[PDB]
Amino acid sequence: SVVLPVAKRGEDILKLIAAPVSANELNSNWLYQLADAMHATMLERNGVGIAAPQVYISKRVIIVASRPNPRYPDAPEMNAVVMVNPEILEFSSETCLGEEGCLSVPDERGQVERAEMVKVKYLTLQGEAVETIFHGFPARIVQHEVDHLNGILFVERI
Amino acid sequence: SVVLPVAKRGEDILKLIAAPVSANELNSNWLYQLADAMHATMLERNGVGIAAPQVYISKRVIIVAMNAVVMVNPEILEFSSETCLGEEGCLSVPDERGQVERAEMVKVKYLTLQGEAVETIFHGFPARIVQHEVDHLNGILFVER
Ligand SMILES: O=C(O)C[C@@H](Cc1ccccc1)[C@H](O)SCc1ccccc1
Ligand SMILES: O=C(O)C[C@@H](Cc1ccccc1)[C@H](O)SCc1ccccc1
Ligand SMILES: [Zn+2]
Ligand SMILES: [Zn+2]
Repeated sequence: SVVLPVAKRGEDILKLIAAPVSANELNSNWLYQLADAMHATMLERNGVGIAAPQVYISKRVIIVASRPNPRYPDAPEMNAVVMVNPEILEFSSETCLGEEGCLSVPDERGQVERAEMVKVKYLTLQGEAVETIFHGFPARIVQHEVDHLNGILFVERI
Repeated sequence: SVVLPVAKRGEDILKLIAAPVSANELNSNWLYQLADAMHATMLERNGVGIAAPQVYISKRVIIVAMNAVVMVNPEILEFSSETCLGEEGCLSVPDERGQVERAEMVKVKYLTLQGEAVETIFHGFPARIVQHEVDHLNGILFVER
């Protein structure tokens, strides 16, 4: 497993709209190795999520994990979910502020208003369609990672 | 092997300075799979070279086709003051063709996929292709020449 270099705020890769993964990439050693290298990168930095743009890959691939911490002690321990072409279908009206950091903004942490719950549809690495509702810290991480795919850093939301 | 979608002129990705490949990535399954997908994409499009930004990867990896050479972190160290005009096309600017003045000889330092430093000189057509692909790593399309 490879740890990849991470783009920092100021780098233009972080401001693009990432390109969808095409059907012929699904269920490929190419997509498995990309997910594996993203996963190894997130763990090396003690992250709970990562988006492909952060490792200079302008593609719609994110990982969402969760672990309990100071700010959310009842946050689940959740192993990496790889989400290909994730789409948030619905944001809850209920909104709560929560502590965020970013691998691309290692200097700063902040309070961000996020939907308490999001309905998300995505493809597995195999190309299987999944629809899940995320709540709480994992909802926040999914919103943060989709923002990365859309060229948005959390500091722009404070 | 995977054929990757190709960025077209107008996409911001083609206008960045691609990031160097890190020592971590050298001799990795990740880097071989990247080179294979780039190679498959080039062949499927009938191309004679490709750069990683063209497949939405902002990394300094190019292929030049002679059997294809993959070059990681290439740098043009030496070139002829003597220029040649050759017809160019681009996978990222479909159905566009133009004469571009290039150095007729280039000496290129690069890493292999295994991560050993190597030097090669290209003349003529492969020299034009190297210069075109290094331009892609620096956010330049051939139309701007
Ligand atoms: O930059 C990233 O995408 C990784 C962030 C994800 C994140 C999103 C929302 C809320 C918190 C984190 C990294 O995990 S930052 C490190 C971190 C870890 C746990 C809690 C807070 C910050
Ligand atoms: O955009 C690319 O990098 C791929 C081009 C490379 C090229 C650079 C300089 C001169 C010619 C080609 C593709 O091979 S374009 C298709 C093509 C093939 C043979 C001759 C001309 C154009
Ligand atoms: Zn982030
Ligand atoms: Zn080109």
